Amino acid sequence: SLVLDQFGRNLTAAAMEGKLDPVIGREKEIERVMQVLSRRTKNNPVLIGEPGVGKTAVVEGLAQAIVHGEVPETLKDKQLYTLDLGSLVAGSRYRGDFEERLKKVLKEINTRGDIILFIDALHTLVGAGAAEGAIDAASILKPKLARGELQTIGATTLDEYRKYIEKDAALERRFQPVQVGEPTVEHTIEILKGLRDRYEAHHRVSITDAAMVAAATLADRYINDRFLPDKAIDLIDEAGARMRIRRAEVDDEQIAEVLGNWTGIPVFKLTEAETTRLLRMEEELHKRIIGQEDAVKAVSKAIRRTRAGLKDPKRPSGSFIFAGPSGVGKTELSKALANFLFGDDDALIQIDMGEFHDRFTASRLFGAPPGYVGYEEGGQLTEKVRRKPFSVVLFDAIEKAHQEIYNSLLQVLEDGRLTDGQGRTVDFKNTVLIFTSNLKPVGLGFSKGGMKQKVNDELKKHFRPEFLNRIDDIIVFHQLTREEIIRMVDLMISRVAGQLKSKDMALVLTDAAKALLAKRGFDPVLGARPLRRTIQREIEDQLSEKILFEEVGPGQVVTVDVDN
Amino acid sequence: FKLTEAETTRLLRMEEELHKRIIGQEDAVKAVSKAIRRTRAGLKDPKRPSGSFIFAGPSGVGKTELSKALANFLFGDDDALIQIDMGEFHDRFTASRLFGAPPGYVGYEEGGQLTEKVRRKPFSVVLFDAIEKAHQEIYNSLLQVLEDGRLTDGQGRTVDFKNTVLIFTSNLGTSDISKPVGLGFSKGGGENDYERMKQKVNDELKKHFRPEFLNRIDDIIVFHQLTREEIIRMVDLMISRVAGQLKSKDMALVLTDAAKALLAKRGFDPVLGARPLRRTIQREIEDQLSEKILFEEVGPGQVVTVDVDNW
Amino acid sequence: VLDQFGRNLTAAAMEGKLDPVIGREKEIERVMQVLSRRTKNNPVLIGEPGVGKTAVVEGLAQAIVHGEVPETLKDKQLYTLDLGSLVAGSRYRGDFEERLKKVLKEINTRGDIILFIDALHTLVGAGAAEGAIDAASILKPKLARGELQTIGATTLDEYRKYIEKDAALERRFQPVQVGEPTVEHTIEILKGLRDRYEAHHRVSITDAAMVAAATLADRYINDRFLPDKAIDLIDEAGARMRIRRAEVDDEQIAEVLGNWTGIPV
Amino acid sequence: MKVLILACLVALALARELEELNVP
Ligand SMILES: Nc1ncnc2c1ncn2[C@@H]1O[C@H](COP(=O)(O)OP(=O)(O)OP(=O)(O)O)[C@@H](O)[C@H]1O
Ligand SMILES: Nc1ncnc2c1ncn2[C@@H]1O[C@H](COP(=O)(O)OP(=O)(O)OP(=O)(O)O)[C@@H](O)[C@H]1O
Ligand SMILES: Nc1ncnc2c1ncn2[C@@H]1O[C@H](COP(=O)(O)OP(=O)(O)OP(=O)(O)O)[C@@H](O)[C@H]1O
Ligand SMILES: Nc1ncnc2c1ncn2[C@@H]1O[C@H](COP(=O)(O)OP(=O)(O)O)[C@@H](O)[C@H]1O
Ligand SMILES: [Mg+2]
Ligand SMILES: [Mg+2]
Repeated sequence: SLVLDQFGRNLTAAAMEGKLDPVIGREKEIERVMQVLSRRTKNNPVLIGEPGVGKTAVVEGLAQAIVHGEVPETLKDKQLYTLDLGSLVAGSRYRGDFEERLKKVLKEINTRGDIILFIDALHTLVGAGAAEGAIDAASILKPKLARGELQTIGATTLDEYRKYIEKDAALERRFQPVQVGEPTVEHTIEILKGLRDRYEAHHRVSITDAAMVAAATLADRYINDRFLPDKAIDLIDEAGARMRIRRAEVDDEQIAEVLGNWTGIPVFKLTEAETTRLLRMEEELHKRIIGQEDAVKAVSKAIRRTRAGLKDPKRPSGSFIFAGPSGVGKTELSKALANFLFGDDDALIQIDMGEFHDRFTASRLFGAPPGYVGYEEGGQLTEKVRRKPFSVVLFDAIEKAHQEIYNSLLQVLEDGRLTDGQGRTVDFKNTVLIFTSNLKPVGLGFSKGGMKQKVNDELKKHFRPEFLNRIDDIIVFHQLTREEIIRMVDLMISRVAGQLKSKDMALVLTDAAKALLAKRGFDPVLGARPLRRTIQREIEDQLSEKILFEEVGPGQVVTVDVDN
Repeated sequence: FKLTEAETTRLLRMEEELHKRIIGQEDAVKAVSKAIRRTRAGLKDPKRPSGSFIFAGPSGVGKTELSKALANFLFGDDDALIQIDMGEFHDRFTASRLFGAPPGYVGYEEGGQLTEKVRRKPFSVVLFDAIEKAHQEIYNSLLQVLEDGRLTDGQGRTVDFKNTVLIFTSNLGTSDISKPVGLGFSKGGGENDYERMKQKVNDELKKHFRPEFLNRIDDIIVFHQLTREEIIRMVDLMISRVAGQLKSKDMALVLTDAAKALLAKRGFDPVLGARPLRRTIQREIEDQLSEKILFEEVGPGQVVTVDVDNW
Repeated sequence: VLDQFGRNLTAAAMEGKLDPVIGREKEIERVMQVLSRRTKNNPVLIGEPGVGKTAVVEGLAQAIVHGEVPETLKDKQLYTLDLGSLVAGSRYRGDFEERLKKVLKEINTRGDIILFIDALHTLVGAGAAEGAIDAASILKPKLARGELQTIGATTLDEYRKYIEKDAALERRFQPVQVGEPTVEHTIEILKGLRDRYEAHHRVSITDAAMVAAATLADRYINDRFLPDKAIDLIDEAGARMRIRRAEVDDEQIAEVLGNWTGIPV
Repeated sequence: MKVLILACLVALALARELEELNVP
């Protein structure tokens, strides 16, 4: 064809073909491009915005506005060629080969006189054709962009404008920063209704009105590394690609099952099984947690809030201080919660707060700041939640942190986000934060009976009451009663049998033997670790002597009679 | 730009439209709306920022919410609120997150959390949450802002703050200001907790900060603990969280006057009133609906009412 | 090894262009003792800057010609090597590595080379980094098999900071501590060098000049070491005598010391 | 005593490969 067609595509001729997506909205942004393009000296609008806001789609909406006739008469019938700089450098082996193939482009624009060049990725203009010798494409274009011999719409991101164009301060002045902002959800549902015809044509499925409202709403709060126009388009496009692999309609709920399989955040209307399990959530968490009934039905109600669609979209899903005596199930409930929501307690994000003993290990929560080592790894808590935003985040022994480790979590527990050292606010909104604080016999002085208010007010003296107001529920745990230690014996014997006696050996305990373990393992002030030390002192060390001696060995059922 | 007459009546009713998100807090909303009215009228000093506020007082009574309410009035969202906090900046070298690394140290081309967001929109409400929980070297760097409205980055370039609304939310005023009664004998409320107590919040800022940081900050507003009259109006605002998009889909949550009264009675602290009301509506309303939506006693196509059948 | 990045110190010692080395005869034996090893034969000369570490090797390069070799150092040419000169001119990839693999190719083909590299603090990080290809990754396989004889020179701090902090570099260079010489040893250095300084400046340096240069340099100068701060005094005094023109004494080296240090008279 | 060392990592000074201009 011609020179311009070799290196770019005529985006107006492709708009006459209808191969461009229709652009709803953006009328302030397109009229701002055309009023920059109509200027005398610099008529070069760079379209800067976050990656995803549709700053390419503005010119895609401009190339339509030319060929629809919505364009002013000073930009009437002007062919808007995009420019692949990679097509210009390709095959430019020889010395003047890139410069001539760039000046042939520019001679063609001045010859025709109806060309609006569109250099997408304007940060790649500097260094285009850079080598050991020859002049890059930016320093070629510098006299033409300032004097007005060339109309060039730029479209770079905000990061790439700062990293590569603002570091070339002569090139920055020769463009006009047109702030292509991230559209609102009310603007995105007009994008999506305008794009409904292009996805009903491609996927051969009709996307309902509620699914456009859902995909723009659900993408705003459940995604924060991507921008509204695209990430809401990503939910309509992929749910349209659900239904074309099952062939009718793309439901409101068809969007939420795409988002739920993408972030990992369950946002869909519940399966009949999952509805019954979540009303069984107390009695399923009691399969591991013996006792601690108000501890379970405080942390089970937080998951019922998230799954009933009553999660506060600013606040995290749950924020708990599991205070109480050492060994009664603070960490075990955080593991029983993580097994309930995920299937294993290895999905529990456990930040062991005893490691943070001074003020400067807070750089492990959010990583190093710029200019320091460990900046590239960007945090050992923030990056655990960018991958899994639906997470139970355990802060084990938060009392043993410094007094301003947890002051770094004062925006985590109301605003629901923590700014990374690299500069990324990460959504702690879909997390369940748990702060297990650890709070011997009787206290000072005369008192009847013998407690929870001693634990509550010690949190007021240790923790800063900015941090306590952000906690949803402070749960002081119970002493494990003797009727709960008997049930705890059955749980810990169920550890050594079946998981550690897969030797064709079966472990059976008589009811007098479980009563003897409960009478030896029961001390109110510790709870369930003296029981666990009893079982490895009465049962499974005498049993390990019987396996090595092969008194009772592999292929034989062990019964445990009572010793005395 | 010269004011559209619709926008002028918004600035004249700026207090009343910030009181649609802030309940109570009379002189707090007022002294912030005065900073926007002296800016759009063209009466701003062109050597200082548009507003340099300290929101001192009890934690979570509207300090960060007025900063979000101000960002709603000026932009329509809280995503234009440049909330670079200060309670994660406890070390001196975390000031390189505000400014970026100097060139030749990693993260210098992308560095700057504060200054690169302010350079995009110089008219930006900048919130500094928990300003006292930063290292003292950040203040000496942020003293450059309050004198000139210009600030040198790590890269060695300037950035305009003469149009920002700087808000230095300080949680100072929680030692015995977080305690409702003070020390010793005195009369009832407003004589033991605002005429015994607001001097101590001003004293805790004069000792923690250098004076030239406070002299250039043009408003220091100790905030009010919320009265029971300022809680009954908040329950109407907190139900609107629940009865909105969380319950808008084919359900309608209306609460009786008996039910709004119990939340104001159970969610009242005489030091607080935003967060314990947020918790008691979460515990007594929002946990009860979460069980009833999943068990489908309250489903789509119903109007669930809440009352108190105990009195 | 080419004469581009260093020079042949044994060919210089055969022509007698190197400094006569009086003293350090015990240190040269310790270098020969490390160089006579089958593996790890790499003596690093640990000494303060300007204590005569090259003068150990200049005397060692003479001992190749004088025949004081252990018969495993016989007819071994000793090319000195500026490690930083291979670094200079490297902004693109494979600039340092090509010029380092060339000079190691010219050792396997020639077969009698003893490199003297100075600045072994430059060895760690001669390229981009340690995970990148540096000279502290190319030399190391041949420094453990004895197929490459490199004589080193650090300070003591450069040896602590760059070699003792480097795993697998302590074991490949064997420390030879070139000490700081005493005042009488320094005079005997100056007694051997005077046939060069009296023939270069065309002056006569008296015996009283050197007993003063070994005393006044320790007495007044503390930022720099003796077997250099004493050589310098009878060097510049011969140049000042050539400039003012002839006999150097403890009055001619006197005003040379007064030029630097803040002494009005 | 509790004076922290401030690692202060430099940006990577690294080599560059080359596109070359072809000649006869
Ligand atoms: N106003 C709009 N109307 C219709 N579609 C839009 C609009 N804005 C963006 N889009 C669509 O959103 C998607 C974003 O792609 P686009 O290239 O426009 O984004 P961008 O902001 O240029 O991102 P990047 O900087 O990563 O290239 C495309 O499918 C585009 O058509
Ligand atoms: N509620 C419980 N249900 C089941 N097992 C329990 C319970 N409490 C304690 N145990 C047993 O004892 C162990 C200690 O429980 P857990 O790890 O939760 O301690 P903790 O309460 O966090 O104590 P600490 O104060 O030392 O952190 C459990 O792993 C389990 O073996
Ligand atoms: N006018 C109001 N006064 C008080 N709390 C409010 C108001 N409007 C909303 N809230 C609720 O209070 C919560 C806390 O935000 P708020 O700005 O009140 O905190 P704060 O006063 O800054 O306290 P902190 O010292 O903990 O930062 C908000 O998330 C919101 O749910
Ligand atoms: N025996 C000797 N010991 C030390 N230096 C000597 C000796 N003989 C001569 N010199 C002088 O040593 C200098 C060579 O530099 P050198 O002292 O080896 O530096 P560095 O100790 O820093 O390696 C020259 O001035 C030379 O004349
Ligand atoms: Mg524990
Ligand atoms: Mg706040």
